[PDB]
Amino acid sequence: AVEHKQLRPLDVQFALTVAGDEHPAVTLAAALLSHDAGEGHVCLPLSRLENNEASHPLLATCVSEIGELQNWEECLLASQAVSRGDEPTPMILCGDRLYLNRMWCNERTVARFFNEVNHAIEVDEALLAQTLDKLFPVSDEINWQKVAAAVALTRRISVISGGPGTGKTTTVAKLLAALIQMADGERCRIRLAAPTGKAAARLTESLGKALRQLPLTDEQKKRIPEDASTLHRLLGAQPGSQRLRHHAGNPLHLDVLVVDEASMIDLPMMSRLIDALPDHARVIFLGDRDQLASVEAGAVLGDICAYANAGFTAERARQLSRLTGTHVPAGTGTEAASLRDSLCLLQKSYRFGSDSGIGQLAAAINRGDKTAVKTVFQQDFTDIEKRLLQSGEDYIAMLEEALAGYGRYLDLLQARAEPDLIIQAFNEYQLLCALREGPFGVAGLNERIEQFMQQKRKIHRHPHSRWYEGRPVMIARNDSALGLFNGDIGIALDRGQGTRVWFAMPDGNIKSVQPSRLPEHETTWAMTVHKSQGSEFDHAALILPSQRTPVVTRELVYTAVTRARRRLSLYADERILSAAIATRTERRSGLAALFSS
Amino acid sequence: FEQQLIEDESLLRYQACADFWRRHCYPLPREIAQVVFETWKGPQALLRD
Amino acid sequence: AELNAKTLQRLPGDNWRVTSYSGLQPTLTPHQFPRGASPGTFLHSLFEDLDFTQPVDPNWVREKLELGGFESQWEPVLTEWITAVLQAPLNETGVSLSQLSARNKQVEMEFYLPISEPLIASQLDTLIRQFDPLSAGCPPLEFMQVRGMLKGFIDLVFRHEGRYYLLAYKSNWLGEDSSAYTQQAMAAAMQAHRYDLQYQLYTLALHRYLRHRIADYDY
Amino acid sequence: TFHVCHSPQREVEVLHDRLLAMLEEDPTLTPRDIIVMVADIDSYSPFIQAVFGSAPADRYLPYAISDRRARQSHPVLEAFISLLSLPDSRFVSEDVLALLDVPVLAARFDITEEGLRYLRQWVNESGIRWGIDDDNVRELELPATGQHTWRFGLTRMLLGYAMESAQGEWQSVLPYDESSGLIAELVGHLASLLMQLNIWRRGLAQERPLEEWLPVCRDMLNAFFLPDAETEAAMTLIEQQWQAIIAEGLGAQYGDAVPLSLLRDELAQRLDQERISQRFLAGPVNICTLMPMRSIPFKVVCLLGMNDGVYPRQLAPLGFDLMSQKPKRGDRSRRDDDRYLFLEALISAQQKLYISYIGRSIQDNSERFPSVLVQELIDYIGQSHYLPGDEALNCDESEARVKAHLTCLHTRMPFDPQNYQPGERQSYAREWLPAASQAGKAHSEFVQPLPFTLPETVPLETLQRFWAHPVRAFFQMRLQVNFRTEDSEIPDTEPFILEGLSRYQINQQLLNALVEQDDAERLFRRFRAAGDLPYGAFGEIFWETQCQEMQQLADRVIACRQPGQSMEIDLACNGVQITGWLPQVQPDGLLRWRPSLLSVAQGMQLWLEHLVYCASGGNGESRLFLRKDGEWRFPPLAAEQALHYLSQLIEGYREGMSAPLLVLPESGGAWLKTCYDAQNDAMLDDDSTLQKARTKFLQAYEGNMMVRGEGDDIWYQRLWRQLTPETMEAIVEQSQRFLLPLFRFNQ
Amino acid sequence: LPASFIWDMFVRVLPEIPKESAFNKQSMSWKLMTLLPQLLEREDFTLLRHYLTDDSDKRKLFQLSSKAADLFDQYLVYRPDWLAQWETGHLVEGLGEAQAWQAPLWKALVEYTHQLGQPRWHRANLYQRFIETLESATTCPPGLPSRVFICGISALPPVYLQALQALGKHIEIHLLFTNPCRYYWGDIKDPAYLAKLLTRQRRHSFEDRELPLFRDSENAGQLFNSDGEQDVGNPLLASWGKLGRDYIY
Amino acid sequence: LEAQEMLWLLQAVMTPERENTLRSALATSMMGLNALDIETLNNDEHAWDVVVEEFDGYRQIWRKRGVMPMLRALMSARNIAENLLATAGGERRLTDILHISELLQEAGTQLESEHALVRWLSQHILEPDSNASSQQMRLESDKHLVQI
Repeated sequence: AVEHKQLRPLDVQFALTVAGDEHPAVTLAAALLSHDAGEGHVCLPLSRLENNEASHPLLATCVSEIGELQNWEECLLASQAVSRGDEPTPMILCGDRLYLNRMWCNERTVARFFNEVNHAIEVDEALLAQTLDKLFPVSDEINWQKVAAAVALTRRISVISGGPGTGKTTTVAKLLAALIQMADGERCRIRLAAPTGKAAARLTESLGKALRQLPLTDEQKKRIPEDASTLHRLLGAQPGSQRLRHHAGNPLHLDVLVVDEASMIDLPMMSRLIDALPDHARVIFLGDRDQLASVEAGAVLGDICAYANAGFTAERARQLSRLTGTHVPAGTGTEAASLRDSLCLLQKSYRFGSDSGIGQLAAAINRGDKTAVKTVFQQDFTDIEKRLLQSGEDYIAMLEEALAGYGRYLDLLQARAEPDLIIQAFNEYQLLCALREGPFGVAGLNERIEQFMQQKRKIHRHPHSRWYEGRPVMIARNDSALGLFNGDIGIALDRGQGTRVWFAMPDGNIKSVQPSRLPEHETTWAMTVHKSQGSEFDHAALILPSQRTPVVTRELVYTAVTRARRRLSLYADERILSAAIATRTERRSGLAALFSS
Repeated sequence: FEQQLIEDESLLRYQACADFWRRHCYPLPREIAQVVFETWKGPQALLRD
Repeated sequence: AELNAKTLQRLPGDNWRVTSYSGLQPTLTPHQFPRGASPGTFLHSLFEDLDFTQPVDPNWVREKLELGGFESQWEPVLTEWITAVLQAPLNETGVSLSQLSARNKQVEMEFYLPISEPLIASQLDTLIRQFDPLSAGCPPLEFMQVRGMLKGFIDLVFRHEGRYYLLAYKSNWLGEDSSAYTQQAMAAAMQAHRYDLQYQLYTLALHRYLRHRIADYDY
Repeated sequence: TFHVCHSPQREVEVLHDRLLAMLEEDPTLTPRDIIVMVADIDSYSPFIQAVFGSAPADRYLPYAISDRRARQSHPVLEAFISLLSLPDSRFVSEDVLALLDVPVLAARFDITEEGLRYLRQWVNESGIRWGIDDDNVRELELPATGQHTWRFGLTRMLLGYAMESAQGEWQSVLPYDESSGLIAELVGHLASLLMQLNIWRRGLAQERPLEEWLPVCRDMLNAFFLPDAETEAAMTLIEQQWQAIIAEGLGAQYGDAVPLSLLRDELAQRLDQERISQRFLAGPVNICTLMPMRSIPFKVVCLLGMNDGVYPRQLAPLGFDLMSQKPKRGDRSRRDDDRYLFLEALISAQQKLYISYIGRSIQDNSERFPSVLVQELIDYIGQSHYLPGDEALNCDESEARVKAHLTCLHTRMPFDPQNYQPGERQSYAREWLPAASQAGKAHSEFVQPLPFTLPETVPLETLQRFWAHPVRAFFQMRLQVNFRTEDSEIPDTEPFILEGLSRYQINQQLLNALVEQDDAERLFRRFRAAGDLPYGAFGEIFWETQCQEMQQLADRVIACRQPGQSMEIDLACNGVQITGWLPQVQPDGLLRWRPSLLSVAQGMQLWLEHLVYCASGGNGESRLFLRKDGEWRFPPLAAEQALHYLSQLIEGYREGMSAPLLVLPESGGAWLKTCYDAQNDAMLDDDSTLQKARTKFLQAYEGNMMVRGEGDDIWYQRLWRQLTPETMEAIVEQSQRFLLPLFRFNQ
Repeated sequence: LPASFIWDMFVRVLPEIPKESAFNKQSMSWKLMTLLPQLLEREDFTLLRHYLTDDSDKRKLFQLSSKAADLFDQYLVYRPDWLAQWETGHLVEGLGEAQAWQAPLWKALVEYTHQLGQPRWHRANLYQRFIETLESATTCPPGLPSRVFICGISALPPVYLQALQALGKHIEIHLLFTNPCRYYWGDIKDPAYLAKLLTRQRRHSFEDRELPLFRDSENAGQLFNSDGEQDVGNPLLASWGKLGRDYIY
Repeated sequence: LEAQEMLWLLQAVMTPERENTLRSALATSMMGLNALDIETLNNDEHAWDVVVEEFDGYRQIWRKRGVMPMLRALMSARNIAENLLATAGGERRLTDILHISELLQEAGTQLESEHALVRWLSQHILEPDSNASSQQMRLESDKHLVQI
């Protein structure tokens, strides 16, 4: 890539320190491996290093041996920096793919966890079918949620892949209800994990509103999962040291563990979660397959759910037909029966169907760009609008449409109403931008919206006060003392006691905090696509820059489309939208080879 | 003609004692460094002496 | 024993301060010049140090750019821009800057103007708006009652054919690159930067200086 | 008036009150006619700005202070001076982190403040002390150890970015498991700095002629610094002074080589040449030194710093100047100039003269003599004037009475009630009026009866954290006040000895390795690869004696060791649920090992574990093995006694949350074991035991000059400042109530 | 400032003068850094040969050159006759021991700045050239002001008074002098100078009445001692105003 | 301990957003609050809001006026000097607080940054070296004391 050519100083210093007095081939290989680890690729194939490098014959003149070191494997194994997995070396070459030692250890840990430990818990199928019939009301046609709950309660380790608006939390509630109703005398210490605190709060309020609806018992209500914890707080991560409380010696005393939003889980956090699990806990992963990649290097959920397109096994199809009592299709061929059995795919979305263009556009994002053009083009399904953004007049038209997007918010702000309706109106319309600075970014769009509200008589702003009435703020760091998490919005207004920021807590209350009490505060008229994950907005509007950037890819537009509930607007060029769909953010990892054997 | 006066010379004295300990006690073998360890634990004990 | 702290009855001093006007408020082109306070002061020092009668030498401009630390490529455009500025006359009769001798010019004249009355902004801005035509818009500035001295540094005062003239320099000009700097844009810049009070105080100081120095003086 | 003060802060504080009194007394007295001239403006203007900025809105008079000009960018010029001393520097880690403290050098290499906060602990924990390269170690005539350098720490951080710490060493360098993700990119910034520190170290070492030093400062400024909005003038001043130095050197046409230290000293002299300000503002009251307005006719003239030694300044001659040997009329001298400035200040005073000096020291109340000029002035006053009280008494006695009447001996502290008496002198400080009136409430006691309801489910970890330290558990859990002390700074040398937390961590890892009969030599190489061990043979001797001590401990530990797993504990005591987990529960009982000394806190922890273990089954002893043959043993008990003692500990826990439970473990256990008799199971009441237990309590509370005592703690100093005998008897009674089954069941 | 006004009069009266002097302090230090190792073989510099040739990384040489440049600048300001005699090559009778290493150093400095392309002119010789071109000139040169006010004692150091007397022949100079006493309280040189001082009197500016300099003119000789010092009755004026004594003298 | 209390107070003034440092600094012996006062300050959100607002005002005074005006306004508004003078044994602690304030003013007048003075105070706490200015003075001179 363009960023891959401009070498970071970390990769150059790594190549000069590790190789040093060795051949320049090892230096170039270490620099390319460090750059691919910085970009997010777990493994480095030797074919790309051999073919797509111009200095590859030149290093062939650098090495001088009896066999002349024509192969890359002999040239790497001749140095003391690369071994086969026996010597304590920084670089590891095992399957004609060079990685680092930490990445190789975490990849082997993930492959061991998803290949060997995932055994089949055999339970009674008749009582499980009775609980699935008494919990799920639909039993006339094929329901993917019932099959997902059956395959999650059957196996120990199960991955549930589904998009937003498909009723995943109701499936988790029915799964936990059937789990407690199956094991009556056995106690179940159910635990819930989340990567972020805001997603943990959403998971707590969603499972609270979902599990209280189902009829339970006095011993069943006592075994309700109380709270969802952060993954750093569940394992006991410290700010200074990386030492965990439950690292290798004492595992977490849990019976079942439901980890929501597995798309934002990187490889070292997944490997640290795997090493903390005991030999009897059953883990249920939640997340979307085509969602955005993790923060750090690694792509666990995508490489797991890549085998979901093949299907289930031949015996597992009859097992699911005996469990659910319906017709379950079978997958052709068998490569890895355990991982293909542990997977599931959710296709029936309940909050939107084929009549709405949002789900059709989300299905056309994973397909070619012409399918998305055809989805936007004919009749627009009264849900998706497309506005071309090239010049300044298109920018003025975008600000004019954003005035109509934030119209109810300004109408409730100017009328001096209660702040709860103001936050409820603000949480319906949202702009999503890619970058941060420049004319196309967070700080550009926020300052332009503030200047436009300074121009037209909608929001009065003092230039030196910095806390005018009506500004939306968001926090960047978590704060358990104040009860606000990262990615939570607050609205600053004057209730009569002074300018205070009101936050809408997930428990149904509103909290008025002093602006001097806020640790972090950034204007959130337009959010980044990475920082808007987990939330849901009724009317979303994507704004993409005209300049080519590696941030705008297929997963970014997929997360921008699925962020909207009903209405979605676009402000981008046609060539940028055509190029972002075809350019998929691939992350090279050894899970494709380890799971194939 | 122009010189800066320092009030505390304990830091430079400790640095010179550490330099002496580095240039003397480090290339010694085990049979000599055992007796050096039996006399003083580190350079701080020698400086205190 | 009982003890009490004294309470101050009268204020220790009135609002007295020595303030100024600012306290009361192709590839090489001059449009592509970096806009800042330091290039403005550098151009002001260049216009102060250069003699108007002597012709501009390019090696002198190169030496001044070496002393200031700017780029060497800007110098042959800078000397021709300086000669184009000096060739253009600035008067109602068409008097250029090359006709001013060394005795006629007075560069960077510093004045201290006394004031004993409390300077009220409301009583002064109405008197300004009564006569100044540029005060149609421009909502009035707010400043405290200043009793004392006003500092000022006039850029140039020069005489010609028995008539005195004042000259000041402004060099920020960040927002204009085309030929749009007409009289309307310059008047809008005067109303925005509020240079009317500065030139009014300059006329008052020059009138007081010519009344004190020259006997039987008419404005 | 002559005013004797005790402190310069007190001197300007009396000066401000006297100037306010002079402003209140004379209504036709403008503040522009008042001038305060200080002899030493460098050591007084902080105090003047302090006591003139601290005035309230009804007491504030305007002030403008003339002093030496501060630097336009104070850390940037010092960072450039330190960069000019680069080959002469030893490259200490604090000297590089102080270079990274400047935001210009941090913003040049894209290092943020959070990145600097990560790099602080990354340098402190990875063993980076001194030395950029190994060639820098060999250049200083030192043996090349290869460890505890910047290259060693850089290789350690890069190996930690590549390899986990559990894998092992690669090139006798243990990896650093902290920097693993993208945050180790900041390590790639730090290694981007030191490489630049390798460039200018080898470049500025060789002597160069004056024509070659021209682009050096410019290349250093565009290499190490980034131009910001604030620090443009600093870099411009650096370039201007450097080009002026080179122009004045080449004007003489110097051909020989000029070293780096001469230009560094000349730039350091031309950056600290900021002259004292002579500006006069007619608005505020002018605070300035003597020279600027020698002849100005001010009404109120104040003279500060008129003590001996400071004024008049005596300047030492050069020693070989011909003007000092033969003086003429027009010869400049500092002494005569100051003695004429004092006369011009006396003449220029129109209405009021206020001379103040330091007459008494604030340290030991020593008498300080004033200047010779002020002494001659008060002598001329006493010999030229007399008071109407004693019209004909004497000549010397009337002189002494006049000099004592004019001398106002002010108080040492501003809260003194002498200053607030009505009469001649009366201060205007309203903030110190109720403090000097002594009509305020005293500091009440910290212990107060607080309402506390004991919850249903109390974990075992909360009880362990309570009985580990009860006052700390009262502070950090009930009222959530945890006194956070700042961490220690990075030491300036490699560790030669093992002491403190590092030795305890080495002993803990060695005891955990020897309890499984692992290879001690592999752990020796692992600890030597991290630099935690001394270099060479001394680290081997330290590892051998620690291996001998840990083998002596392990021969007693694994003599009665059985494989045991962690079990669950669910108890119901007094309607309170206790849920927890006990690790390594063997069928023989409880087995714990720690490389520490015989203490009462570990015995309390083992007793709590034995109570929570015997209450749900588990017939067997509980054993803990410490160093120096220290052993805590508890026999198995029935469920009744275990539940009774657990209810007693639960009552102590719920009592410790309302009021601070004053149960000192160490001192209370020492007092108890001095007073307890294990043979008869009864406490002795004779006076000899009561005199020895007091000695044990004073030995364990306040330790010696080598051992940190129990009283030297931030949690105990908040409650009491001095250990009263009433609180001592209260601690004794609480330790007799609670710590009694510790020594009752000890065997 | 007085040095700035003196240099402005030097520029206005005397043409073809360089804007920066060749005898700058840093310039003289950089010249003496080059000239002092050339003169170590000389017999007169034997005090410096034990000071410099023992151990030197050009640190003692630079500080010695800076101190000698400071002394040469002080001599350029205060003692022009000593440097005028040292340029010829003759010593001054009655000075200290530290003279045999300064006068050949100053002569070598003059020869070095004359051999180089730098101009000859410095402050001391241009001072005498200014006095000579103001004393011999019959016609007043242009570019000079009408009246010059000197407010204060330190507004002119007591070395430019000869140039001030030369400027007073063509420019009216008002020296506002701030003396604490109204009579004469300074020193004296000779009894033949005492009568010359007694002949001078001060007339009033507004009242136009002449007043004598002393309180008693008949006892004016009894006030001054035989050495030339007046016994001032005020002890503070006698002990504090020696600079005022020299200035009024 | 008074230097550590002044360091905690300066860290609470410099960083008033996080409530942990402010709660650790308010419960020191310099403020003089009981456990019931700390409990009611932790329970009542409005009183903690008033405390955070007045500490932000103290930070504004510290950035605009300096160290000694901020410390004087803190000792005048909280009235801790009168409480330390009324408490038996607090006059020595008050003189130590005043001397530490004078040394902090002398060190902050020479330092440009505000966090640099806090780092200087933490370093001088970590460096117990004896200078002529940084020694303990006499607590009182009018009251007669037995001189050891």
